[PDB]
Amino acid sequence: NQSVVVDFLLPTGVYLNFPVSRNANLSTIKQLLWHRAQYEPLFHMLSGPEAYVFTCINQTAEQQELEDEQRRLCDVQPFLPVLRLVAREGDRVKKLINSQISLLIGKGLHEFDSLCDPEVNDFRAKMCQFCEEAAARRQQLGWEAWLQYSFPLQLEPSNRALLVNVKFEGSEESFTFQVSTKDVPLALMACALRKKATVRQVEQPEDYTLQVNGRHEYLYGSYPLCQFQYICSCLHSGLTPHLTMVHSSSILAMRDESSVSLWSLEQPFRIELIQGSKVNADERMKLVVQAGLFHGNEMLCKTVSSSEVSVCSEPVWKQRLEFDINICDLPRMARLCFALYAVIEKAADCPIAWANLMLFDYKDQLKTGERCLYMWPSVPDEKGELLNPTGTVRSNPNTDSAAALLICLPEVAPHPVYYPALEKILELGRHTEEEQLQLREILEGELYEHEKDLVWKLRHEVQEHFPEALARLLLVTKWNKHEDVAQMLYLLCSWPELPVLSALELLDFSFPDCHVGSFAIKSLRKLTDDELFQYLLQLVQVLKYESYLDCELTKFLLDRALANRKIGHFLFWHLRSEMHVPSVALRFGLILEAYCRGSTHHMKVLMKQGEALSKLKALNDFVKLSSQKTPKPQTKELMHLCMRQEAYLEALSHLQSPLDPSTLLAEVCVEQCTFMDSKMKPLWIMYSNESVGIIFKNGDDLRQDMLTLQMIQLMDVLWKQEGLDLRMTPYGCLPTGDRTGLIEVVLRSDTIANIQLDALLNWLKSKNPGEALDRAIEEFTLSCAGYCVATYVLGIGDRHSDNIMIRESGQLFHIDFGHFLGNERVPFILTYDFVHVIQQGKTNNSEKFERFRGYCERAYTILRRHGLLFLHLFALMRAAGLPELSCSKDIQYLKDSLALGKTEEEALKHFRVKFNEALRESWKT
Amino acid sequence: YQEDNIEAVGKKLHEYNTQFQEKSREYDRLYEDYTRTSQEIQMKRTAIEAFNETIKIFEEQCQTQERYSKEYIEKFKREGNETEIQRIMHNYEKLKSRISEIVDSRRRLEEDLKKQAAEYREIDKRMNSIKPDLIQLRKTRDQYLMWLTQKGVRQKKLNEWLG
Ligand SMILES: CCn1c(-c2cnc(C)nc2)nc2c(-c3ccc4c(c3)[C@](C)(Cc3ccccc3)C(=O)N4)ncnc21
Repeated sequence: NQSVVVDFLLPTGVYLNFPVSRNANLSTIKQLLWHRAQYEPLFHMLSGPEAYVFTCINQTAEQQELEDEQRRLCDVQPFLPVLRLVAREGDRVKKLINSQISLLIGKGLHEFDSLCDPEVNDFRAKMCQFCEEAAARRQQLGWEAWLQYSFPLQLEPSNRALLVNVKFEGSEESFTFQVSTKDVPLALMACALRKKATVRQVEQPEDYTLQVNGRHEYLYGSYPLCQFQYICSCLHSGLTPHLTMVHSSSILAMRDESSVSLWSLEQPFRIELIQGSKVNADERMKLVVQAGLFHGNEMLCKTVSSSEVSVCSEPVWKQRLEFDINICDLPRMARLCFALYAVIEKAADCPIAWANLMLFDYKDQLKTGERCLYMWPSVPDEKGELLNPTGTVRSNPNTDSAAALLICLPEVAPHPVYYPALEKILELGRHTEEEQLQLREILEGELYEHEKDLVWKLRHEVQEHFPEALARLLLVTKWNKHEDVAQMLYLLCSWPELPVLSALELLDFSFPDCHVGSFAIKSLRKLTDDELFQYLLQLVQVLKYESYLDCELTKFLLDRALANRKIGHFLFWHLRSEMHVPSVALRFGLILEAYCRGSTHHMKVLMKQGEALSKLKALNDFVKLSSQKTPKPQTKELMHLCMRQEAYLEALSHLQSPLDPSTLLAEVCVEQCTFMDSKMKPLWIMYSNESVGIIFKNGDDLRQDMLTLQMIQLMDVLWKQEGLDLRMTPYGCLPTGDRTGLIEVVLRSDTIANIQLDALLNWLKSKNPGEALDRAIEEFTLSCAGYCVATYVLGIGDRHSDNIMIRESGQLFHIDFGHFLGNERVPFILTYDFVHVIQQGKTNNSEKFERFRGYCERAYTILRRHGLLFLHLFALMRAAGLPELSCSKDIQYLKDSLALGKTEEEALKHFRVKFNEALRESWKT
Repeated sequence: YQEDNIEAVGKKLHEYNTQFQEKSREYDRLYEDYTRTSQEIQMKRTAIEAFNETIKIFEEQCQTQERYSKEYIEKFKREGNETEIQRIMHNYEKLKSRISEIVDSRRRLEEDLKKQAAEYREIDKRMNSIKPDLIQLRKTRDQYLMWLTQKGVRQKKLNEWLG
């Protein structure tokens, strides 16, 4: 039913219990309470309804003061229907934001406090301060600054006379007139002002800005008009731009809506293994603990093993494990790594679980005393290593039920010891022609031990002559010797700034040292927002390799999130969509909180989105549950009735799209909404504003598709930067939650299968009649080339007529990228029916076909030039744990497909042979 | 210092590959249950914190009722309204009984989390008893594949056996 019985706790101690509607807002519920409280004891002592605010326990187990009383009780979602009246006054701004953050990030802020962890406490205090400071600074700055923060320019990678429609804010009448394609936006504003003043007259043009009608996209700055994505799109399509002049005040209205060194300790490192707990293993077997020291992925010394004890839940060892390395030689990022193994008694060893521990803490102190390492279960992977040093140093948060090992680091000095400060490192770190020729060839790629010693000796030469080789030098450094570490860091601190590409390599798990990651970020600060956006997903996955919470990469991402609202939008969702993953829940929660405190405006946009997403989840579960029982027409109608409920319809309506926050999803077109016949029954949700569509998928992981689409987007950008527009359709795809996300609907499109019911060419003729057909065929050709090359390079097979689509413009595009990197080599593939359209319906049209071959070859050639960019980006994506991107063989697929081990002439000759063979293969199939 | 026909080893490659894929599927089923059970148990743990917080609110109400009542119990006693004393006190008895309902519901959840904690442990155990077989079958599959590669068996015949 609608009604639910609610407990009311009045501040006099009186208690009432009565049914209210689940739809009723808190203001209506408060009126009904008051009307009932008058017939109960001690009413006379209450102040008016407006002096009190309702308090509940919410889904995250936190008490929440319910300031917005236009919220419905069904939306509030209290843990139990229990509302307590409490005094309104207090620091109500902080209470509100604290409570919104818990609901938005999918994790109660109290869960951070409960940990009683100083690192967490110091992260929150420092980061929340810095974000709040930046947000408060932002508020002071001019409307220009704010417009740039909230609506950064959407520009093409990058003379004709075409016309533009201009309007003013709150005015029926419009003004149609022509301006230059290459005119700067000031000149358009100045013109519309004169058109207004001529037809009462008179103010300046710099009081205004230009808005794209029905969008939060704005045209400003010193760039020409054709460089804007709206104008470029309009101009190509032939449609006339529709703009609105918005006054500066109208933009302000939006804004105002001690004495013991580490190096003196020359005795072996050692640990006491005490006990394990809650081990669940085969009773017949015996248990062993393998331990090893690591720096990144290299061993600091040989691994050491415990003895065999019989399998039980609570096995006891009480052994001293001694390692072949002195305490003075432990590097800053030294990683103690454990694996609990069940083995058949000595007369396939089962990896049970693993756990890693940093030996120094976040304040640079060598750890002492007991630790309880709650372990993660070992997953049997292909490369069956004993230990898991690449794994997270965070403890398993399932402290209730997960296996644990108890260990004890012994106290080594009377007073605590720190890793030496930078000054003392640079203190220790100071101090022929044949070997110069031998260094050259060595830096053109696994280096072997004999080569390692040469690079080490000529490290000063590497800095002087080969600064791009810093990564190779860092791997040859012996991180198990504090003198060598000292000497490498000396060089590192005066090392010249490296380009973005090199910096990206240095963010990988091989380079754990905190000075390296700091040098890398320092080189990433050159990034423009548009370029950074291209790598955002990778920079986020690299957070899973960090040892500490307060790190340079986190500060960098928050800085950029606080300066650009679009970057902050997508940072939020990349983090939010993994809040269910226990190894990153804590780290991402902390970043998300700090992000939210610096962006209370966007927080309101994000809140509206999270609620739409929650309705869709429930709506999708109903549809799945109905599909099994009833046929589609009925299920479709029942979906619509569920949608038209006030609380559904309101939460699904008037939000900024998560796919692109400048797009406004206004009114839900309920009759056009449906679900697709795929296994997860994804929802097809249509909107109308001033038509747009989204697909809500739940049950599949959409991260593969997003990565694939991110890379096609990058390819398009790289091609467009050389003046080759291959007319791609790199549409939106965004993981939002646990196996949940949204996909942009590409309008006026259909599947090759549906059109084939030759037919492809007729379809195009019927959608581009007469003189528009040459455009359409040329759109087809350009996009066929781009997707032929894209899908070949990324190794995307299973390309069939159900998962290739055509726009009415002629543009061809692929969908459903569940598989890539050959998951055998995927050949370059031409389809006969696509060749037939490319040749304008002819048997043999060599002129056109040669142009298409050219487009393919120039496309491939451009990607090869940026091949290292793709390798680095994919290398960092190994952090994501996608099953198809897990190892260096997966990365090898890209090296081979782009043929990076060959010259440009050799590569292009091989591409030609493969091209030709695909044309031969085309007829045969 | 450092065996049978090719067709016999290749049959055994097929059989062991089929067994590896099937044991893999089992492991992936258990791992899905492991993940789901892990998420469920943490939801139950936060719901228990939510009960604790609700019960805590109700005990503040009791404290408030007791402190706040006194004056008006003593006022109506001198002023002869033992009837208004009686309403206050009956109202408070209703509060207390509602607390016992919420405590009982908290207890049912703790009992369910106790079962599901055991379930989690049995899944972990079943998983750890599969891992030896799963790993051993992966190695045997690869050893057979390498033996055939050495003997010069072409990729096409290897693909037929791998399914
Ligand atoms: C780019 C995003 N996108 C995807 C998509 C989905 N899932 C993943 C993982 N990626 C992409 N499919 C898309 C489709 C689409 C796909 C199949 C199909 C149709 C449209 C029609 C023409 C209509 C239809 C029938 C019944 C239910 C709904 C629609 C039809 O008969 N079959 N159109 C646009 N954009 C899409």
